[PDB]
Amino acid sequence: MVQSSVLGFPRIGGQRELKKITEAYWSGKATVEELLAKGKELREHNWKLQQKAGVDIIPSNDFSYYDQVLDLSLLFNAIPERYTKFDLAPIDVLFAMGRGLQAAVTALEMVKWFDSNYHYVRPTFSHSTEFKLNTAAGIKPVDEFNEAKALGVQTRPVILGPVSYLYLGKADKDSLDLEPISLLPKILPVYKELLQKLKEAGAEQVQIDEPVLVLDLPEAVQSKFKEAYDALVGADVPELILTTYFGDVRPNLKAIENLPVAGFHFDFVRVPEQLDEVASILKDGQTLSAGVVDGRNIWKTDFAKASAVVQKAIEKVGKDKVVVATSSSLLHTPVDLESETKLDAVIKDWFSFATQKLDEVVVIAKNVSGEDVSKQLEANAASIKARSESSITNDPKVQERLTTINEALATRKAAFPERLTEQKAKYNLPLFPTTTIGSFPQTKDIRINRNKFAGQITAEEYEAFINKEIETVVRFQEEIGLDVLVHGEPERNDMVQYFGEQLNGFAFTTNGWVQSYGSRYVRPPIIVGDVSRPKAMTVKESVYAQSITSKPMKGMLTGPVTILRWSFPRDDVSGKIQALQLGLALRDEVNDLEGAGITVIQVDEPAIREGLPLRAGKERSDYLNWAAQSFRVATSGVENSTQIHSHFCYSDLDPNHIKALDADVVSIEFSKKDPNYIQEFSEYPNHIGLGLFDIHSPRIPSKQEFVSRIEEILKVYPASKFWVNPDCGLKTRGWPEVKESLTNMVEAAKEFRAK
Ligand code: MET
Ligand SMILES: [Zn+2]
Repeated sequence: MVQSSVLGFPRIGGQRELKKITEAYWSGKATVEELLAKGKELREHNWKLQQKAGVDIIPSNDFSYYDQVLDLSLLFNAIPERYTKFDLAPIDVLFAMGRGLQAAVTALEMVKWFDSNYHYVRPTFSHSTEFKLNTAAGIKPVDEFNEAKALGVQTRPVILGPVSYLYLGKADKDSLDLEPISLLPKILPVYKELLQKLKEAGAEQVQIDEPVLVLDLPEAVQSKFKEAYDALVGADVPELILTTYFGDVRPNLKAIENLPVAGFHFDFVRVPEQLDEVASILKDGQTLSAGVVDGRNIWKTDFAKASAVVQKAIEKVGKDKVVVATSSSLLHTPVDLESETKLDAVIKDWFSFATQKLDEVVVIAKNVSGEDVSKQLEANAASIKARSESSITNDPKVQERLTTINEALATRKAAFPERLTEQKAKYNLPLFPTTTIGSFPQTKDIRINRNKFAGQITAEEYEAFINKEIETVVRFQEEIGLDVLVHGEPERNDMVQYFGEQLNGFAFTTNGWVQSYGSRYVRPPIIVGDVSRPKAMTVKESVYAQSITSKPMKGMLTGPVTILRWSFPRDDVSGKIQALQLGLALRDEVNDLEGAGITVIQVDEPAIREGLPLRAGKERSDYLNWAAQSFRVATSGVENSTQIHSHFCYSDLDPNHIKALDADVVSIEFSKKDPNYIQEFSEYPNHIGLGLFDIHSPRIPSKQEFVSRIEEILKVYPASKFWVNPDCGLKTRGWPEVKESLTNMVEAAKEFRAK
């Protein structure tokens, strides 16, 4: 009998109860006792759901009030001094590290979890760090194991392992020379103690996550697995199941071929082809947990194919040594498809969210065990086939159009220098031209009226209000003398869904929420089939903004890679194909914008780095090519005098890739730290605006501040190539904050314009 296994369950709650309670606590409306009661109710509900579905191996310690990695830092005392000097109880030290503490001290760094859409709080270490078990704070993994046990639910605790935990951390400000992994001998005793305590509580297995094995690791890091696991394994601890996800472990196979662990988990959804080689290092007795139900997307699993993978594993190691698992934690998928009331039922048939993936791992397990689940198999096969044959999935018009992609469709009519000559004649922009990135402070009035349009006012009262906001922002920008204006984006809720809703090939949920960080959740669009654009998406509001000013107005688009990476993608065609269809769809929008008089156009690609393949090699370089190419397919059709802008949230984004876009103008976050980067673009003729000030702050920089910053840039970068702008948009800043800061930026550029 083959077991089923789930690596973690999302904890936000089917109605977002976790968000409600944590925010009500942070605001001082709910007591800490209320908060902890609601956590217990969620964990119980989630454990019963998995038990009820028949899952054999059910996780604990996967729950968190903010972030699981941060919960480990509390547990092991990786807690910087600054957070400890306030009388704060453990849970509020937690929240302080997580989100900062204001009283009449900044949060720890937020980082993407691999190429997922989740962020974790970076483990931060100093020379002074003393690892030890922090027990007056309760021992969360023990407490939560014990809680499930009193429910009648035996669970498998999940903890991030010692190499991954250190390796993903970073040295604190006061210890810039410290190599986190050099702390391994100090943290291993604390892991051991924790594993002893879990065994004593009755845990017989622990899932110990070492996802850094899917990354490119130095040799001196790969050797630490033997060291760490030799020290942890023994008769006084539970059996350990070393768990990897999101990629390929084979280049690191030498590091784990001789570990004393009880078993391994691999992700055969992202990398099925690694099966033969990873199965070959299993020793006699070790188990193999085959990750075959996707923890990061929402498609109903193909039971035939998934069962074949499991069956290849069984054939290599034996049926008693194989487990059917989710590929990763279901943290990355929404809680429950049954909450969806709007979706067309034919589409819904193609989906499974977290709750449904529970039933899927059970059916697959039973199937390879030899139970008769014929009816589930046939129902599953019929769903798979309905999707594969649907007209939604396959649009011939879109397929034809893909056949037209080439270098020439992705190249501007003439090269930058000739384009510059025509753009200078057309706009006559001054030296140190000033502009912004797009969004302005979101007037409570407008966001009220948004909520009101959603019947209490009709479309035109909606138009008129959107339009007055635009006017306000435009007039504002004229007043302070900015050179290239924006419209403020008041009509836009979300930079991805705003486009997705206007594109063929997308579906949307009402409740398909996934945790992004702390209590902040996203509801991604779903790409269900071939993407195309039936009609103008942005033209109306850009035309209006350009009609009320003689300054040039930027149109504003979200790029193709970002739409792809912030949506749930199709799992039946590649990322590249999706991004190219989206590039072609945006190409039609660019055409319409340009035809209507909108001849300065910005494309925003904040998720470009997020999709970077986790290892170096062919896949990574292919990605960078197709990512730049889909941007070029969107933007390359325009006239030479049309000025194309590209905006990037990442600093220290790959200069080669920036160059590969051949945008007329590039804006980048740079208000943070090292000058060699600016030097990277000095022979590159196209223009660049190194973002001068942190948007995420609220503090007004002086004029002289702005000035000293340029002269650092100009000692590396030519003034003829240089734009002046903020780091990103100002959606989240305050109006008086914004008015003084922009006025200041402009007057600085004007003084440089004069001098
Ligand atoms: C996060 S990049 C998106 C930029 C967008 N145009 C803004 O200014 O809000
Ligand atoms: Zn940005």
